[PDB]
Amino acid sequence: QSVEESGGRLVTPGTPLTLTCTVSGFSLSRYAMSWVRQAPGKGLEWIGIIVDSGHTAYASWAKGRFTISRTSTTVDLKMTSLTTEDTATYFCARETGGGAFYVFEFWGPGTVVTVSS
Amino acid sequence: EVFNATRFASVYAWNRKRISNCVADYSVLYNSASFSTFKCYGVSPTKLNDLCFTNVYADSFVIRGDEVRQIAPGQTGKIADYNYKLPDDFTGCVIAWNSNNLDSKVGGNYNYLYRLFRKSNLKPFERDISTEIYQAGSTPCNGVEGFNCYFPLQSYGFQPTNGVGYQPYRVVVLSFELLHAPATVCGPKKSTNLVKNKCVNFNFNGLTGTGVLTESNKKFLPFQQFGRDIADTTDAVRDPQ
Amino acid sequence: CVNLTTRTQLPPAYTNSFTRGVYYPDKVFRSSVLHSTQDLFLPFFSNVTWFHRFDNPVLPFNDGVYFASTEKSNIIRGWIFGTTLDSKTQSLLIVNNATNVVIKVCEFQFCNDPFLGVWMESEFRVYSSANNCTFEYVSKNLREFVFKNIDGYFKIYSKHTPINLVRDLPQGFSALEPLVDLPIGINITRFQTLLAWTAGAAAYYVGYLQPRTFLLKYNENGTITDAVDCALDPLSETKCTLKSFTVEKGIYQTSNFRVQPTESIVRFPNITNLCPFG
Amino acid sequence: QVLTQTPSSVSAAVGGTVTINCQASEDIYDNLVWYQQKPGQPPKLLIYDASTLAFGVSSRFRGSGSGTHFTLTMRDVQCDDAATYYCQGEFSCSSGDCTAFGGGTEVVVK
Ligand SMILES: *[C@@H]1O[C@H](CO)[C@@H](O[C@@H]2O[C@H](CO)[C@@H](O)[C@H](O)[C@H]2NC(C)=O)[C@H](O)[C@H]1NC(C)=O
Ligand SMILES: *[C@@H]1O[C@H](CO)[C@@H](O[C@@H]2O[C@H](CO)[C@@H](O)[C@H](O)[C@H]2NC(C)=O)[C@H](O)[C@H]1NC(C)=O
Ligand SMILES: *[C@@H]1O[C@H](CO)[C@@H](O)[C@H](O)[C@H]1NC(C)=O
Ligand SMILES: *[C@@H]1O[C@H](CO)[C@@H](O)[C@H](O)[C@H]1NC(C)=O
Ligand SMILES: *[C@@H]1O[C@H](CO)[C@@H](O)[C@H](O)[C@H]1NC(C)=O
Ligand SMILES: *[C@@H]1O[C@H](CO)[C@@H](O)[C@H](O)[C@H]1NC(C)=O
Ligand SMILES: *[C@@H]1O[C@H](CO)[C@@H](O)[C@H](O)[C@H]1NC(C)=O
Repeated sequence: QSVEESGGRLVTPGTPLTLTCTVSGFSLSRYAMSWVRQAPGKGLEWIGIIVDSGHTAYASWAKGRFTISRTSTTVDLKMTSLTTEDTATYFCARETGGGAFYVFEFWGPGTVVTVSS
Repeated sequence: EVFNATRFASVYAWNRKRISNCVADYSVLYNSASFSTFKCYGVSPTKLNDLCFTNVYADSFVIRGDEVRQIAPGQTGKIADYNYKLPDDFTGCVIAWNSNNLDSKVGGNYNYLYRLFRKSNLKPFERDISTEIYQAGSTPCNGVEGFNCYFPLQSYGFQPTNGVGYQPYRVVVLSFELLHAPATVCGPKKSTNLVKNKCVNFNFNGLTGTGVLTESNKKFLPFQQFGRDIADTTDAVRDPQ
Repeated sequence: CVNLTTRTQLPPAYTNSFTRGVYYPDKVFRSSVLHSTQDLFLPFFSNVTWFHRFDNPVLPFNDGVYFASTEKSNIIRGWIFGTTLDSKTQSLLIVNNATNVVIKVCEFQFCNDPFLGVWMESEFRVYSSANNCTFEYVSKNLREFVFKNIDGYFKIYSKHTPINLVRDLPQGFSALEPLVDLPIGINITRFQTLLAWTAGAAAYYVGYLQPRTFLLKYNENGTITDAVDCALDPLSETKCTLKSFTVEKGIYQTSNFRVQPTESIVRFPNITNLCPFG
Repeated sequence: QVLTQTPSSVSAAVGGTVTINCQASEDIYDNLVWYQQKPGQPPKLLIYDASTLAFGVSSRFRGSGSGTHFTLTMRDVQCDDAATYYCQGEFSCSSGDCTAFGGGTEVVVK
């Protein structure tokens, strides 16, 4: 069970970007993918989660500017209208088993998305 | 119609159904693996097909998935002390299983309620239906909704994105009792094949004995079962099957 | 409900029970053997009450009832049992309506004059309330019945027979076979009949049972043909002793005669040596 | 809906013990998990359900607490335990924003 993702780039504010998290060694339709982010030197923040069935959930602080999509082996999330405070490190975490949501036992390498001029 | 029906009630209005004049079969209940939890107190479920009870009471309600541990004798909690209380010497058990596929909605199933406030703990096997607003201040609330007048009941946020503990679960509890009345509800026991003309050890509804069960055209016996002789000897018996 | 008072007031009449009221005590089969058993029976040549005009008062239910009825239009419908009949205690119910047999053990709220009204039946005013029920069930000529209630079992024995008589209970023998065994634990002390404007000429006899010993005769096919009461007269006791229906010439010993005490006396010496205590 | 961790920073010797308290603003029963995040490394699940140790972790980490108060204590902390710890627990769905993370605490061993 190895989880990895990539897509970190330097973009201007307001420019959409896509990060793709790829599964490996397990079935995606059985476990729930979730995204967490942390600012440099700051605490963990929760972005959203997708369940194995396909339903989506988000966070109030996100205000509903993110979008989580599912497919064969590419759990991808897209945002719109980025600000200058979104420079952080993004993560996609795996679950332990059926159910037992919000456990986050497996983690990826981690990718950094920076917004500047 | 009790374990899986199309409409189940809330915890504060649990449906109670009397099961009587029934040839109960708990073996199919045991062999069913679709139930998340199945454990009984006082009587082991293995030999439930042997004991006979005068009446059976079944209560059905839907609670939170994590709230299943409170439904037990000697358990203190929120739903236990305000919705459903069991006696310490309760006879029977609960059977619960996951039912998210029907009891959870994407927008939130708000058709189920549970009580959060009451003046005092309710006695075991008690129902409370009054929706009076629980007061906590000095001035009478007089039923007017507002500040310091808390509504005793709230709804569950049953959604597919909730965790396993927060997922909806269907709970059915059966109870047994014994009193000064003939027993009516128990298992059907079994029945073997019939072998004739050989020395066997028969058993016809308590007619314990041995002999060769030859075929005889004794008489009509329009409604009789046994057959006797000058002494107390069961000369002939009538097949039950 | 509805009160009807246009009934002439007459004392009940009486009739000899003759040799009626013998039922199969158990479910065994015997042939060509005389069996002597003890059970609740109706004594031979007893005094059976006779009712009628409509008559349907509340009668005691101590141990049993030999309920007989001769009719030509089946005016009698059913029965009602219980102790208080005011929803304070459980009460049984039986209605043999045009549909089927209806049996219930709900706690009813009866009116003082239960009855039915009727060609088409239209009036049903036997009870007003029915709540906290427990049990349910659906199932020229004389229809005689025997009721019992022992170990919480409510047994009913029934038998039908044709008769050319008009106003006499036939002098003959007819065994009664079991019908149903209700496993309901009620303690019943009183009961009342039911009837269904129009007035029908119907009458129903009532007898009472008590512990007695009988000598029943089973024929080749296992059907009871004759019975001998064991306390009717000196001759009947002799037949019990020899276990035969015919007794040869001679002198036989049957039982024992013993005088019973009348009054009890206790004597002690003159009460003296009283403690002063003053 | 609100998760608070105290103290923000705490230090102890190698032959010492420290306590970390994470309190939930809502009743969550026993649904709370802990993580340990080394600098520059992904966090590692340490305790789930607030009382069950994760696979492959040491027995010197223990958790307790139920309802709204939870406590995690390290016994005989080594120089390998210098990292940051976070508490996470569900907050229902209609009741709270799914799940929120705690503020976290920093542990340094001299
Ligand atoms: C039928 O008769 C009974 C008894 O004669 C009536 O019951 C009485 O009702 C009055 C009400 O005015 C009470 O004061 C009595 O105490 C009742 N007596 C008994 C024995 O119940 C009943 O009301 C009558 N019903 C009709 C429709 O006439
Ligand atoms: C002293 O006590 C005795 C009892 O021990 C009293 O005797 C009874 O008194 C009552 C009340 O006067 C009478 O009704 C009884 O009839 C008396 N008993 C008998 C057997 O006659 C006696 O009266 C008391 N002495 C005084 C002066 O009151
Ligand atoms: C009992 O059921 C079996 C099942 O086929 C049948 O063969 C038999 O005739 C039945 N007997 C009675 C008395 O109903
Ligand atoms: C039956 O009772 C009536 C009324 O008291 C009486 O006249 C009659 O003699 C009685 N008959 C018998 C056989 O007891
Ligand atoms: C119904 O009858 C039972 C008999 O035990 C009794 O306990 C109960 O209180 C009764 N309830 C009502 C509403 O009459
Ligand atoms: C039988 O029922 C009567 C009702 O009149 C009651 O008084 C009595 O106690 C009952 N017997 C038992 C053993 O419960
Ligand atoms: C018994 O029934 C048979 C039917 O064939 C009949 O012939 C016989 O007479 C009956 N027994 C008696 C004692 O009547």
